[PDB]
Amino acid sequence: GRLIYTAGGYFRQSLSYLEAYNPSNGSWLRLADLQVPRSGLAGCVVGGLLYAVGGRNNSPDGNTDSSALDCYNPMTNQWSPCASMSVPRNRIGVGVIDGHIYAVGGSHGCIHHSSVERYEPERDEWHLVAPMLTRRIGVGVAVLNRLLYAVGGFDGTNRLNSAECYYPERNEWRMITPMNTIRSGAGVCVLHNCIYAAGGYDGQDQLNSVERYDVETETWTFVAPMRHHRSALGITVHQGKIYVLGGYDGHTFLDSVECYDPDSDTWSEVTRMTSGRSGVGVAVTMEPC
Ligand SMILES: O=C(O)c1cnn(-c2ccccc2)c1C1CC1
Repeated sequence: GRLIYTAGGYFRQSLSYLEAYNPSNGSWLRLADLQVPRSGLAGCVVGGLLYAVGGRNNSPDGNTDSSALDCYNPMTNQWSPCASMSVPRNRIGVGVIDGHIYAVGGSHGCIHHSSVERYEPERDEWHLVAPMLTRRIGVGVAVLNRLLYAVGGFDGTNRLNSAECYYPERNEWRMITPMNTIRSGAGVCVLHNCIYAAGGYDGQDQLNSVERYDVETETWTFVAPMRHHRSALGITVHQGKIYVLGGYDGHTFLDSVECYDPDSDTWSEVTRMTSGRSGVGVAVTMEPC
């Protein structure tokens, strides 16, 4: 697409912001608020529509985990409700395969989900699939070669360096090589043939380290670290580069947006969000009207 969309997030309370960043010219646009404030959600794009999935409304009025799926049409600049998931999923991960959205893990109160469900836009309907082998909240999710990966997170008792892979034609989950680092609330994405895991929380510290999984060799290798330690960051890929957005560094809710160039193995700061925040959902699609 053309723009990096950031939805929701958290600073003092859950937020309703939708804003879109244009890497070509450095500009930010403020777009139509989410109907319901939510942090800990995930964003993804199917057929040019942007989707916001799950999360939680942390508010003075109270705290409500979200089963919601909402859809934003850049042409109209309007949000519409879509079918809700079977269960609320705060701190969810999502991935898209063959036009279908997979919702993975997340929490509902003290329940840490291993369950997974799949949305079909053509029918506006969700169906459960096989659960992960591990309960995971704050899980990173990415798709590569039409396989779905769940990376890290928190199972209820321990933060995790473990990861696993879902094979749709077999409806089966299998463990892959674990990361070299425990990461909960990291940013996970795909670039070229590798699954990237940036930042997160290892139980004691927010991380600036980044590592990547080569599906051919099944090994994790560290690359250059981010300039800022971050957990609960947003992440996405745009024209061959990874962008990380916001997060919490142990002291400040970050407005920093960093960009990773894999040919030079360097990060640089490319812009700042209009306000520091963590727990955003991020995806890339066309510019609005
Ligand atoms: O502390 C954890 O283990 C954990 C689990 N999920 N998330 C999270 C993930 C996304 C958004 C907000 C929070 C966290 C904290 C960010 C570290």
